[PDB]
Parts: sequence; C-alpha cells; structure tokens
Amino acid sequence: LLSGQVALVTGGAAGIGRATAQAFAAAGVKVVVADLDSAGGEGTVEAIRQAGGEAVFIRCDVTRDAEVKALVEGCAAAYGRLDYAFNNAGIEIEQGKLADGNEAEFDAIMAVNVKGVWLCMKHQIPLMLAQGGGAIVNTASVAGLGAAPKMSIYAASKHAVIGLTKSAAIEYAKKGIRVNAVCPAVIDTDMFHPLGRVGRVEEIAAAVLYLCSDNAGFTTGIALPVDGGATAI
Amino acid sequence: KLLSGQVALVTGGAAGIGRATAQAFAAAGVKVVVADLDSAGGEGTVEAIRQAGGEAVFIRCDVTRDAEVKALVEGCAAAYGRLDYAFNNAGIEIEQGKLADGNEAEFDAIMAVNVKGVWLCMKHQIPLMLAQGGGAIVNTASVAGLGAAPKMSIYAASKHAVIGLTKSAAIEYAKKGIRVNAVCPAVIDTDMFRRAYEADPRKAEFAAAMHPLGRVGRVEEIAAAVLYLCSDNAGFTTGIALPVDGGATAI
Amino acid sequence: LLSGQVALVTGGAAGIGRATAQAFAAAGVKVVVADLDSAGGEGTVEAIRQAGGEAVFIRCDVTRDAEVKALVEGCAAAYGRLDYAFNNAGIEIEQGKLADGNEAEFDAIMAVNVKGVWLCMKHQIPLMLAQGGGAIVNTASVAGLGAAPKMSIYAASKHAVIGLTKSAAIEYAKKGIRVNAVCPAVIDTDMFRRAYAMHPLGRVGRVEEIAAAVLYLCSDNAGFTTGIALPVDGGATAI
Amino acid sequence: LLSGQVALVTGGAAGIGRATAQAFAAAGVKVVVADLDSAGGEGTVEAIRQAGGEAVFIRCDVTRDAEVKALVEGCAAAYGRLDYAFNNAGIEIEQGKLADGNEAEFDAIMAVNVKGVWLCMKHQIPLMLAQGGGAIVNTASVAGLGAAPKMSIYAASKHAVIGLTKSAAIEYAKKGIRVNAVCPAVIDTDMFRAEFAAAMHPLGRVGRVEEIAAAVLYLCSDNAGFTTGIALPVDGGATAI
Ligand SMILES: NC(=O)c1ccc[n+]([C@@H]2O[C@H](COP(=O)([O-])OP(=O)(O)OC[C@H]3O[C@@H](n4cnc5c(N)ncnc54)[C@H](O)[C@@H]3O)[C@@H](O)[C@H]2O)c1
Ligand SMILES: NC(=O)c1ccc[n+]([C@@H]2O[C@H](COP(=O)([O-])OP(=O)(O)OC[C@H]3O[C@@H](n4cnc5c(N)ncnc54)[C@H](O)[C@@H]3O)[C@@H](O)[C@H]2O)c1
Ligand SMILES: NC(=O)c1ccc[n+]([C@@H]2O[C@H](COP(=O)([O-])OP(=O)(O)OC[C@H]3O[C@@H](n4cnc5c(N)ncnc54)[C@H](O)[C@@H]3O)[C@@H](O)[C@H]2O)c1
Ligand SMILES: NC(=O)c1ccc[n+]([C@@H]2O[C@H](COP(=O)([O-])OP(=O)(O)OC[C@H]3O[C@@H](n4cnc5c(N)ncnc54)[C@H](O)[C@@H]3O)[C@@H](O)[C@H]2O)c1
Repeated sequence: LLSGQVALVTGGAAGIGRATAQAFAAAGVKVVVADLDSAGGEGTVEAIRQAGGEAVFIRCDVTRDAEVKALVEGCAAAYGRLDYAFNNAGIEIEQGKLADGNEAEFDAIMAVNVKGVWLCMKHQIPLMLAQGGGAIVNTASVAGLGAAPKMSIYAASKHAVIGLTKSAAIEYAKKGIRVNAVCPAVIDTDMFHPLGRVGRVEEIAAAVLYLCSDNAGFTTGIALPVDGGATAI
Repeated sequence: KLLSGQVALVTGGAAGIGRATAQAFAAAGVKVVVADLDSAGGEGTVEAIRQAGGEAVFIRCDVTRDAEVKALVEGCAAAYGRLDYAFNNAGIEIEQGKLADGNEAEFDAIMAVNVKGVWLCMKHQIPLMLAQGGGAIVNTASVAGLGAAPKMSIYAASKHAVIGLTKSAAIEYAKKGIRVNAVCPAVIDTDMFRRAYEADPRKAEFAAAMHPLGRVGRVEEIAAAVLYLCSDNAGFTTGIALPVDGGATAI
Repeated sequence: LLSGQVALVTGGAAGIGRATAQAFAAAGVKVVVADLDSAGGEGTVEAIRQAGGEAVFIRCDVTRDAEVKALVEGCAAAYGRLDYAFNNAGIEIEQGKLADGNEAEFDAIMAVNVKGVWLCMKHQIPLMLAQGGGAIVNTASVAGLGAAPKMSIYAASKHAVIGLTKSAAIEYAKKGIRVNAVCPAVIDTDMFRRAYAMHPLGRVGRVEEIAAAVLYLCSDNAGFTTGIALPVDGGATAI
Repeated sequence: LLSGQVALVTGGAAGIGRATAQAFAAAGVKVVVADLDSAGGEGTVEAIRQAGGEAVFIRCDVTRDAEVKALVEGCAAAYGRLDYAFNNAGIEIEQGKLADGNEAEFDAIMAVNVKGVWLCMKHQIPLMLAQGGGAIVNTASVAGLGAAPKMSIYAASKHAVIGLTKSAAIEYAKKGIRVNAVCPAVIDTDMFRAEFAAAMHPLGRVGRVEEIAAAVLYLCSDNAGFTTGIALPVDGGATAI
C-alpha cells in the first residue's frame, strides 16, 4: 500500500512509464504524467480517468531545466504536493560499437538519460524536503550494471543514473527522501534472459510501487534488477 | 491478490524476522508452516497468526539435519498439500573476535545453520516446487553477504555463501518455474536486539549510526521485501540480492 | 613487463597522470603526455627525459573531438603506433548536494569525465584494431562504484566511465583490445589538497600506487584481464 | 617489485598453484610449496630449483587445523618469516543441479574451499602481525561473483572466500596486512586438459595459469600497498557480462 497522495511519472506517454502511471493511479495516487508525446500522455491520463483515477498531463522536455522547473511547479499547483517521482523518460538510439558512434548520439542520449534524471531530481527534492520527505525511483537498466555491447553510450548513461541515485540517497537519507533505481532488462514495449522471455511493463511497475511503498521505508540507494536472472550470471 | 500462492514455509519462524514474515504471509491469505528448533516460540507465532484470523501450523526442525528438513517439506505437503513459497531464514550470529581470534567450533556452527541449512532446505523444497510447475524461494542473506563484516568474518562468509546458492539455483531452475532470491537486511530491530540495547544503550546508538538513514530496520520492512520477492508481479525477478539496509551498501 | 612500444596518458600534467606517464617510461615505453596544462605537461616530459626515457607533450582539450583526433594521430606521427592508453583527464568541482548544483557544473564535469573518455576511446580503438590489439585503462573512482555525497555529478560521471569501459571491453574482446578501469579512492594529489578515517588503511593513496595498477592492467600477462573495475582504495569499497 | 622474502602457496603441486609458486620464485622470493600431493609438490620445488630459485615442500591438508598450524610454523622454520600467502587449494567435484547434489559433496567442498582458507588465514595472520605486515591472496572464482549452474556448492564456497577476504582485509588494515581475492574464470590447467567453456568467455579462450600468477604477484607487489579487500576478476570479460 501507498499512503502518499501524488506521484509524478516522466516518460508516462508509453511503455513502462504509462504502465507505472496506471499502477500508481490504481493504488489511489493522483498522477501527474509528463512527456514530450502529448497524444500518448493524454492517452495515459484518459486510461487512468476511465478506470476511476485522478491524473493530469503536463508536457515537458526533461532535457530543459526551465521546463522541468515548471513541471514540478505544475505538480504543486495541480495537487499541492509531490510524494513520489518516477524519473523514467529515456532514449536508446545507438547503432554500433563504441568506435562507430557519433557525437550527436552521445549528446542526445546523455541529455535525456542523465541530464533529464538530474534535472528532475534537482527540482523534485526541494518540494519533497518542504513536505518532510518523499520517494524517488529512477529508471536505470541492466545496462547500468554491466556491459551493453553496441549500446555503450546507453550503458554509460544508465550507469550514471545509478551514480546519481546512490549519491542522492545518501545525501538526503536523514531528510526523509529515499532514492532508488529500477534496473530492467529487455521489456516488451515499443523501444523493443535465463527465464527465456522478456519482461512485462506490469513487472517493472510493480517493482516501482514496491520501492515507493510505505513498508519500503528502510530501502534506499539500491539498484533493483528486474531482469529474468540476467545479472545473476 | 498480490500473492496467489496458497502455502508458505518459514524457517526460523519462532522469533524476529521469521516470526514477522510468517505473520505477513498469513495476513496476505497464505497458509504458513512455521519451522524452528524453538517449539515454544514457534507455537507462539502460530497462535498469533490464528488469533488474527489466519492459518498456520508449527513443525519442529533443526535445519542442519538432512532427515529433519526432508520430513519438514513432507510435512508441508501433508498439512496443506503443496508449497508455493519458502523463506529460508534460520541463521545464527555468534562470533566474538577478528578472524584470527575465532575458533573452529564457531566456524562449524555458523556454517552448519547458515549455509548447510539453506542448502538442505532448498534441496528438499525444489523437487516439490518442480512437481507443481513453480514456486518462489527467498533466502536470508545480509549486508554481510555483500561486503566486509569486521569481527563477524565467518558470518560474512556464510551470508556470501547464501548469495552464491541463491544465484546458482535461480539460474538452474529458471526454466522450471522456480524463482530464487535473497533478502539482505542490515541491522533489524528484533525483540532480542531491543532487549540488548535496553541493557546497553550504546548498542542502539552504534547500530543506528551504521546506516545512512540513521536508524535500524523494522521486522515489517524485511517481511514486506520478502513478500515483494514472492509476489505475482515479481515473476521477472530472480537471482537478485535485495538490500534492505537504510543505504548501507550504497556507500 | 610491457612489450608495447607507445603509451598515451591524458591528464598527464600532474598527479596520477604524471606518475603513470613516468611509470610507463620507466618500463621502456615511449609516452605521449596530453593535457590542457602545457607547463605541467612539459614538466612531466622533462622529468621522463631527464631519467633517460622518451616522451613528448601534445596539448589537448579532451572535451573537443577534433583535438582528440589530432592527439591520437599525433601519437602515430611521433612514435608510429599506440599500444596503451590511460584516459585519466578529469575534474571534480562540485560544492553541494544534488539539489544545490548547477547546470554549468553538470555540463563541465560530464564533458571532461564522460565525453572526454568516450572521445579518447573512440579514436584510440581504430589504431588498436589495425594493430590487432591494445590496452586501454580509464580512470574511474570509488565514486563510480557507490555514492559520493556532495559529489553526485562526479559520481554519475565515474559510474558512466565504468559503463563505457565494460561495454567496450565486450565489444572488442575478440579484437585484442582490453579495456579496464582503475578506481582510486582519495589519492594525495592537487585535486585532494585543493579540496582542503574514511579509508580502512588509515591514509590516503599515493600516485605511484595508481600508476602500478595501470601498469598491471597494461602488462603482457594481463591478457585475460578485461572489463574490470579495479579498486585501489585502502579497503573503502570492501565495507 | 616484490621486496618480501617468503611466500607460501597452498595447492602448489599443480595448476594455478604450481604456476604461482614458480612466478614467486622467479621474482626472487623464497617459496614454501604446500599440498596434499607430495609428488607434485616436490615436482614444483624441483622446477623452481632448476630455474635457480629457492623453495621447499611441506605437506599439508588445509582442512586440518593442526596441519595448517604446523605448515605456518614450518614456513618460519625454513625461512624465518612469511611475507606472502596464496591460499589456493580448492576442489570442484559436483555433478548436478542443487537438488541433485549430496551432503558428502557439500561437506568436502566447504571443508577445503572455505574452512581451508579460513584456517590458513587464521594461522598466517599472527605471524604477519608480528612482522609488521604481509599480503594474503585467496583464490575465489568468477563463481564467487555470480551463478555457477551445476556447481552451486562450489559457487557458495567461492562466495564465502570473498566474504572471508573482505572481512579480514578490514579487520587488519591498520596492522599492515592486506587481504585480496583473485577470481579466475576457466583456466587451462593440466586437469582441464572444452570448446564450450572457451566460448562462454568474451575473449574466446580460456585463461593461462601464468595470467592468474601475474595477478597474484600484482596483489602482493610493493606498490599494491593501497589495494586491499578486492575481488580481482581474471576472466576474459566474463563478469563484465
Ligand atoms: N527493453 C526496454 O524497454 C528497456 C530496458 C532497459 C531500460 N529501459 C528504460 O525504461 C525507460 C522507459 O523505457 P520504455 O521501454 O517504456 O521506452 P518508450 O519508447 O516506450 O518511451 C519512453 C518515454 O520517454 C519519453 N521521452 C523521451 N524523451 C523525452 C524527453 N526529453 N522528455 C520527456 N519525455 C521523453 C518518450 O516520449 C516516451 O514516452 C527508459 O528510461 C529506458 O531507457 C527500457
Ligand atoms: N539485525 C538482524 O537481525 C539481522 C541482520 C542481518 C541478517 N539477519 C539474518 O535474519 C535471519 C533471522 O534473523 P533474526 O534477527 O530474526 O534471528 P533470531 O535469533 O531472532 O531468530 C532466528 C531463528 O532461527 C532459529 N534457528 C537457529 N538455528 C536453527 C536451526 N538449526 N534449525 C532451526 N531453526 C534454527 C532460531 O531458533 C530463531 O528462532 C538470520 O538468518 C539472520 O542471520 C538478521
Ligand atoms: N586525487 C583523487 O583523490 C582522485 C580520486 C578519485 C578519482 N580521481 C580521478 O583521477 C584522475 C586524475 O586526477 P588527479 O588526482 O591526478 O588530479 P589533477 O587535477 O592533479 O589531474 C587531472 C589532470 O587532468 C587535466 N585536465 C582537466 N581537464 C582536462 C581537459 N579537458 N583536457 C585535458 N586535460 C584536462 C588537468 O589539467 C590535470 O592535469 C581524474 O580523472 C580524477 O577524477 C582522483
Ligand atoms: N578453471 C579452473 O581451473 C578454476 C577456475 C576457478 C577457480 N579455480 C580455483 O583455483 C584454485 C586452483 O585450481 P586449479 O585449477 O589449479 O586445480 P588443480 O586441481 O590443478 O590444483 C589444486 C591443488 O590443490 C590441492 N589440494 C586439494 N585439496 C587440498 C587440501 N585439502 N589440502 C591441500 N591441498 C589440496 C590439490 O592436491 C592440487 O594440487 C582452486 O581454488 C580452484 O577452485 C580454478
């Protein structure tokens, strides 16, 4: 069970973000859905509303500080508080081994996957501090825990997400903010293992909700693999 | 709904983390077999479950004894017909010195309960779960399974070993419907720990200072992690060592 | 022992980079020293030459693709090939917890510590491919293995170095290119004395201890060692 | 590059242990070769002596406290001190997945691989303390860092080696004793002498005994004084995934 009232999900227009927004709402939480994709983001808000939940869509490019600042202000204006943040927007666009990549790809992946998470947390934390605490979950990857051949920039970016996650967890541990990362392997989304199958968006959402749950109060600074056994070998 | 399995086995269920997790399973609607050397504490866990409206039974078992563990798993099927979830949580922590100051009796005792006990339990749980087409196992490791434990080197070795058993079994049985995970608690406030720091408050001050959160963990927090690892929507989660540690391993 | 002929050290004007440049040269390797700090970089080369070794300084801002390209080609122009690369240039400039940092600090740290390593590797690898091999060592940090309070951007950047390292190690494992990261804790350099008992050993590390770890990772008998993050930390990560 | 005078190598009669004993001796260190196998052990000593080095053989079952104590005493008896210890004796004997294993296998693997390392360190440490320091390397495995299907007891045992290593490293850090683990993947030992195991390494081959020996010597080297409590994978990329 979740007793906080408001969650923010970035990248909530599709895939893991949409599923996790829906899961928060089904648990009784008011959800701000943030994304570049306004069509999909309103699609997520409408699915929540048709199921009996509360949700608003706010368009935001997480690479832009002013828009992320406005997004967290929008959370406060819409619902008065922010208890949970799922910083999940990310991209994966590489086509080759490290020597065959280009600087445009590097810049784009790092901007969304690292700067986006950093900016989001940078603006979420003061609002959570004002309320006496909160819980943040960042989407890393099994590529944040080991090699990702032909996705070396992506792996660098998801490693970096774990570094931000652990550092913020320690910095704000005594201030009521928990910070964790979920580390999916291959998940059946549009961006698309010892168990012999790929994972499902509902399985990532369930892990995010565990990390945000009332009885996860002692869980902070971890990178939770949801990976069908991939990192165990 | 979150756990659709019918039957859980908790070893070390007479006290502490095991007692609380047995209660958490029962509160979720699961019938619980409580296994322990401590008959009094074990029947006490069962009584608390029953008074709360759940179902449980106690089966005495020394997890270091192969014949007793085999009979314990047989007793689960006799009592409730199957075994969906197993929490292999019995363990001891008895060292008093640095590595060169420990003794072979301590080594043998710690390794027997903490490693052989987990191995025996899995050895007899897995065939039952194979026959059912699936099951989930959670083993109690520790933050000492993930890093040094000064003045507890044998304990650390034993909890590292639990993670090795966990990951190996997770890969071996992944395609047979069995998931195997480990929970890695830091210091948890059990009834025994509380008695200890009531007599010596420095133990509470020191233990809280070991964790970035500035407190020790709660038995209900370990229980909730175990139930997550057993939950229906944790079907893609296997072979992990989940720290529940107030940030301790993030440092 | 090291059978390769040519090493490149970025951030070689000072500290860990200077000591590792000197160590390569002591092992008989010709060294290209690269840094923004020309006076320090020429100082490293002067010290190597004064001890009987061979080295040259090439000024390079590792955040700039064209400068890194010219630097790597300059290695081949000076000495004919490039067998070893120590991608060690880095900065540490944060002054607050995550929510107190600023975007300029983020951009600067990520540019040197992540883009610099990525650019260096992407232009070192083609030469090593043509050679049938090489050894790359990237300077990560214990901050790439765990939290670094009040240095969250730095920790993100050094985590990213490990991701680059492991990914390239797998990509090129069958092409003879080993890629590893050394992970120092606090080392007694100007980066440390600028910032002004956390280490179980009771002291901070020495630059020659990092250099020795780099040289092990580059050594002929390290041919089965790739994709690792080697902590040189007085025990810090073992807790 | 190694200023210590005396190294002890357990499991020194064959394979990684023989190779590391030879490497120590080639670096000018005096070597105590320790093993159950007296014939292979003296063979290691003979190879060292043929190359101009200094070694002796001492028989020891590392599962027996009295023999391990006598082994360390024997190091001091032969050479006066003990600077380096490579606790490398180990076995790998399982035949099936976890539920198909047996208790005799469990007991044997844990006794050599865990108790043997524990006993060795327990008796090495006081001698090193009295000298003002020393360096210990324990042989773990990639199976100490992840799953080993059909070798679950072995994986448990090598995980345990890493736990002993890290704990002792922190306990004795300020007393000058460094404690590290080397973590080999598949190594071409005379027992190994197939193509399937080679292919599961990203490098595409199995490792050489000389590559493990060189990692042990780095961990014992004079300029490894800030390296302690680590598990060093020598694995052709296996653990980088
Ligand atoms: N197999 C997988 O899908 C997989 C595996 C590992 C990690 N991940 C990570 O999971 C997270 C979600 O992945 P997904 O599979 O649901 O991807 P997805 O393709 O379904 O969409 C992710 C969302 O992020 C949005 N987005 C992208 N850039 C944005 C930006 N600058 N600002 C705001 N929104 C932006 C997109 O519009 C999209 O709605 C990502 O961070 C991804 O890297 C995914
Ligand atoms: N701070 C903590 O409490 C902490 C921290 C890390 C790990 N752990 C681990 O949590 C698990 C339970 O911890 P706890 O604090 O609740 O301990 P506890 O002493 O309060 O309960 C442990 C139970 O295990 C039983 N037991 C011991 N040996 C047994 C045997 N051979 N056969 C059957 N039962 C046996 C005991 O009778 C006891 O009821 C253990 O594995 C422990 O190592 C605990
Ligand atoms: N000293 C420590 O405690 C410590 C700890 C962990 C990691 N590190 C890392 O070790 C490496 C070396 O640091 P150091 O301790 O020797 O400090 P240092 O500042 O003395 O050396 C860093 C070198 O990198 C150069 N440099 C910076 N930006 C550059 C750029 N864009 N292009 C080219 N050169 C550039 C600098 O001029 C300098 O000479 C860095 O990557 C650092 O992040 C240091
Ligand atoms: N593929 C590999 O070879 C591999 C991989 C990972 C780890 N390891 C580990 O490397 C170490 C050496 O392995 P190896 O491949 O050289 O094996 P090996 O069988 O060739 O040599 C092992 C030596 O240990 C000795 N030994 C066994 N039990 C002993 C005991 N109780 N007391 C004293 N000596 C004993 C043996 O007599 C033998 O000489 C072991 O710890 C092993 O577990 C080996």
